[PDB]
Amino acid sequence: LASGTPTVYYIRPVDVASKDSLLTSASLQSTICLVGDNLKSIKGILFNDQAAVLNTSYITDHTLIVSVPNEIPSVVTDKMYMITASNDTIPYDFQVTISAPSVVSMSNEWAKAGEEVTITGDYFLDYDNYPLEIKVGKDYTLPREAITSIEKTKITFTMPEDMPQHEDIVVSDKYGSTNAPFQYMDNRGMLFDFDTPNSVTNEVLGNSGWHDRIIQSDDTSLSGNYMQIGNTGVTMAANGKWNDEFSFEYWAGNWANPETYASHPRLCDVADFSDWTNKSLKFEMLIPADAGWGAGPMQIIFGSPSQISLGNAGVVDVNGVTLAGCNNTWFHAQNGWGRAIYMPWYSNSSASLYDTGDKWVTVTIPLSDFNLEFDGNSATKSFSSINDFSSLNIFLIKGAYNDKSVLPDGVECTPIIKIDNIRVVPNK
Ligand SMILES: [Mg+2]
Repeated sequence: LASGTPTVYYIRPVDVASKDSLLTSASLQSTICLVGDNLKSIKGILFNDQAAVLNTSYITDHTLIVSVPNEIPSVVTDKMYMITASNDTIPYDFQVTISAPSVVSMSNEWAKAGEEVTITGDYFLDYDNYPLEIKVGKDYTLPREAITSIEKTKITFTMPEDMPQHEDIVVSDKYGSTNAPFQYMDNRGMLFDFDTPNSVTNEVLGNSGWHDRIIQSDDTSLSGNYMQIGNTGVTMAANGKWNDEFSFEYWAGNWANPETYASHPRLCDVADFSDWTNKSLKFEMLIPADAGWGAGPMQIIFGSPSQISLGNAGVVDVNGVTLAGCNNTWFHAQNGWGRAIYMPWYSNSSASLYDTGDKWVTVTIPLSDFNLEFDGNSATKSFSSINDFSSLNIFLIKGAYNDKSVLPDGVECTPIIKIDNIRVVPNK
């Protein structure tokens, strides 16, 4: 309608109670107001390469109100292009604020040199004028040649031989830097690597209960010894029936009276479980392709010395706790006790054989998700103290309280689950 070249003196927000009186940037879908003259000479507006929608009814010759498009720009120039009726382009420098990268998981936090590693998250956006980078520590930057592909949710790279271990990992791009919730060869909050003696009793923790599991190392090892649940040809029923062949048990204590925990210490003394709601249980896991896991949910149960211990019942420890002794009722006592139940073989109301292609993958289970009970219903008693992380059970079983079960059946299988590097780590 109007004539002349549009100008913009400044950009202000559109709502009344705004903190800002002027904007040099704006998020997606943000409604902004241009303050210039001859603004009705504007026929189109593009933010970067994204065209905006102009409502003629709210465009005076001194104010134009437009909302930033929702789509992420593919080529970012930090300019808003105003197009006149004659298709002339008038650029006004203006940045479209995009969320910083979010880092959630790494495929194998213990990946060896040469292995294909994928980092899963969101807002991994790579541009020519501003490349995304992975920085480990303070002096190392991941070479771009190691990176094979970058998608919005996944970054894929080939692990160099010399990436710094046990250091912070930062994913940075044009829109900011964010620390990864993991480290390379992460050993923080280390509980069972089955190789290194623990810091308190100078013992390499392993079996400490009734049903001892395989702990060995061979050509399939990720790092030294691993712990194995199941074996070749050992059948797991589709209904997840009780079978101690799929139970790993570490019970604190070693038949001492009084129980000093001089042997088999409490897990809460081996690693720090304070502020557990902001922490997660992590471990690396291998399931052979020929030994898929398709039935029997994995119940990971932490317990206090009041519930379970390696010894006789009635013994008191150096903490005044009356030990429960050896038992297998504490994790199914119908008392609302919370435990995590991991079941990747159950995907969208249907059960299938889950394996991991004979590779080691890192599994993250936040301690806040230990809120189920043996039957699968929501747990009524949460964690109350760090003392509740003294013993650990890993049991592949579908529980059924009072002949009723909420967890689902699977398919009959012969699963082999190799586990190493059981640790507890901060969520961030
Ligand atoms: Mg190991």
